[PDB]
Amino acid sequence: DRPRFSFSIAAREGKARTGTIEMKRGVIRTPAFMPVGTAAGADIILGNTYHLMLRPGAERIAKLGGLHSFMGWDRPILTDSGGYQVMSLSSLTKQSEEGVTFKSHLDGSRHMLSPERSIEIQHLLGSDIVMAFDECTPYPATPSRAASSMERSMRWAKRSRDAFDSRKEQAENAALFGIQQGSVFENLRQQSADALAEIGFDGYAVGGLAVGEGQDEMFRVLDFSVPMLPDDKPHYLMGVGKPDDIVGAVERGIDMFDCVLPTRSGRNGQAFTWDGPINIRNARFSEDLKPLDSECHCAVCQKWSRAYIHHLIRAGEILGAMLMTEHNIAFYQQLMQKIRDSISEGRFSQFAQDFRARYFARNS
Amino acid sequence: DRPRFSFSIAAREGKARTGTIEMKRGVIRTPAFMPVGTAARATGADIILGNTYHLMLRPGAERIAKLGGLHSFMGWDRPILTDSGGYQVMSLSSLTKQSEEGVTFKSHLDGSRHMLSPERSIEIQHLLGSDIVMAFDECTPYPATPSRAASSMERSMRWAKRSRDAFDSRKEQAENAALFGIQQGSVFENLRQQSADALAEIGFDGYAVGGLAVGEGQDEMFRVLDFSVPMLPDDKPHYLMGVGKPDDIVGAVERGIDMFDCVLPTRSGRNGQAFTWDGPINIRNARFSEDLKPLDSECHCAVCQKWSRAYIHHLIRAGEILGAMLMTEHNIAFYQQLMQKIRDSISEGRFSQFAQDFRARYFARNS
Ligand SMILES: CNc1nc2c(CC[C@H]3O[C@H](OC)[C@H](OC)[C@@H](OC)[C@@H]3OC)c3nc(N)[nH]c(=O)c3cc2[nH]1
Ligand SMILES: CNc1nc2c(CC[C@H]3O[C@H](OC)[C@H](OC)[C@@H](OC)[C@@H]3OC)c3nc(N)[nH]c(=O)c3cc2[nH]1
Ligand SMILES: [Zn+2]
Ligand SMILES: [Zn+2]
Repeated sequence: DRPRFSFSIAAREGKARTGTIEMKRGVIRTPAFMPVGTAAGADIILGNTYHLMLRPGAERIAKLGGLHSFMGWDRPILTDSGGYQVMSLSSLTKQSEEGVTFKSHLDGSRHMLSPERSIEIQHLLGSDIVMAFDECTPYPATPSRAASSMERSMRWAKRSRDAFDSRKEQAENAALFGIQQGSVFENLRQQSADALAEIGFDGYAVGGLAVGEGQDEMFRVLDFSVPMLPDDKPHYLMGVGKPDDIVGAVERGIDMFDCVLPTRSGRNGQAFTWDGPINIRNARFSEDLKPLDSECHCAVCQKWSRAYIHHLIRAGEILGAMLMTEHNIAFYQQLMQKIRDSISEGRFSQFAQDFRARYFARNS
Repeated sequence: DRPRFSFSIAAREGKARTGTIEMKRGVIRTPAFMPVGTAARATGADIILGNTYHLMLRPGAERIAKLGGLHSFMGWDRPILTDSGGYQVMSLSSLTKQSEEGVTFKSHLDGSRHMLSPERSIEIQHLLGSDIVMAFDECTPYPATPSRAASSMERSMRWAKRSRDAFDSRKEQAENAALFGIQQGSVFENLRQQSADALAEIGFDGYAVGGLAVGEGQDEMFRVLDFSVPMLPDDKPHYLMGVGKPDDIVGAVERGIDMFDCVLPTRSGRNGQAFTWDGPINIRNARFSEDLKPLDSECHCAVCQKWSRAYIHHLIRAGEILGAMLMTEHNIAFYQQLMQKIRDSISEGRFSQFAQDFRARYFARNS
């Protein structure tokens, strides 16, 4: 009944788009924020493949029914390829054209990542959207280093395509995304996009960003990089990001987002609100009887005041960071919905202006 | 078959004791460290703990009861101890209305309101299916004037009697669980003696030393334990709430403590601190980026058989939450290994030597 992977765009404004990705396990409304999944509202959740590879192991995840039964989640699941850990854990890796081997453990165990093995692991995880095994080029990088890195990733992208297509069950029920690299350099971005389009992918991710370059540099790279990708295919900005990062990226053609800030902020005493992020540990909140956000519809905001959460956190009650995290996750979905609504109305440019004016005034 | 609650002392050295607490759900080897339980062997604990105040608010004591109590909630058939809320009475006092009846918390944005009292606290701990129940007390804030410490301790002692009666009013709880009284009095010796006498007049299966590990410092805490622990019944377990660092545990055992709890193993593991026999290490230090050794060369835990300092250092630097999970899993296991070496050394008559050796190696910091 449902298609394997059908991306439809229902409304546009400037470079921004809103629409749906239809898959066998459900519909993904775009622009989308995709939260990190955990072991047992968003349309799709994510699995940290490298993490699951080590704990409890991809084969064990497979034997217990894949990530859908592992996370109690019957809707789509996207998995990364490991290309980010290829960089972020590079000091523990031996890297070559064949792939990436990690340092042997104290028990003899050894893990390796390659275009073939990464697609095999993501298949074992039962993921619905598979990412090519790439390398997230570190920042900053010389044009020479960015070029060799991107070019290797593109050869890895072709191997990921073949490895995905070599498995009948995976090729007929999942989808494959290519990942554009090239650091901040326009000619290399164009090379990667062309190389990805020559191979063919269901969706196209903009990789190698949100690695310390700053929002101004990131927006500048998206300005020329997103229009290099196929316009009739989803655009996924990996690792992004702050709410204002999300809004500006949507302005530049991104349909899919992921990042760990909702949980990382909630564990560090930071809550996202329509008036900007607040540091709940600040003394101004010690007697603030308002919820974290006066408009938020999440469960936390219907029950918990800033004062209560501020004292929970000051008192060492871990429940306080859990409520902050639960609010931040829900706030992110509320942001994406308002984005989708405003594009559908033809008022996205006005929403982005109003969002920024209120988010940066910080009248919390 | 098994008794409700039987504490046996198998060996002693100075004020230190090792032995067993026997309960219907299993044996607790003492001195014991009791880790925080969550929702579902040399590193294994005999009893785990429930944050009653947390569970009261999420998901609720009644809901925990309907799903089979904390034993099925945490997938744990061995004993479970629950706190009473007396610490949150202090730590969240700015959100409370306190009176002789009990402690009422600030109403929520949904109309909901939570209150704690000696009667309701024992009722909640019963609903949680707890095996060891703590009296509803008040952990007196530090510092405190002698006047404030006195009114606080005396209120807690009246609450302790109400906790006893409320515990005894429920036949199933009274026949299958155990009740601990909590000594207060801040750092003041005369008040500690009043609290002990008052608790022993009432009668409890075990006696906790409350109101410590609240910022007084190890030197002050040891000074209070010097006179406070011998005020308690010698043939009953002694539980030091909130303690603590490994060197706090060793010194407390030297002064007669049989039971410990604290969140430092998880709090340290989430902040990049691992406990080792050479003292704590900050895994984030660059010295560990290529350190091929495990966190600790002697540790028998699962992490130390597989994971090097170098790998965990880079996991944490790379933002991989798995790094903090391994640090945490090692810290929890090291804690049980410390308690075992403590129990072994008392049984051998060598605890005083172990304590000297432990401190010499732990503080030299030759990691
Ligand atoms: C922060 N800036 C950021 N993160 C990039 C991730 C990783 C995304 C990944 O980020 C965490 O893993 C580490 C998340 O795990 C907690 C994953 O969610 C499960 C998430 O995978 C979708 C990239 N992944 C690949 N394969 N390639 C990239 O170029 C790339 C760029 C990123 N920038
Ligand atoms: C840090 N110094 C510390 N913690 C004291 C706790 C609470 C222990 C409690 O500490 C966390 O709750 C807050 C733990 O939850 C995460 C509880 O374990 C589940 C644990 O309950 C046994 C005390 N509790 C009572 N009832 N009375 C006390 O006098 C007392 C003294 C403490 N000192
Ligand atoms: Zn909220
Ligand atoms: Zn270990």
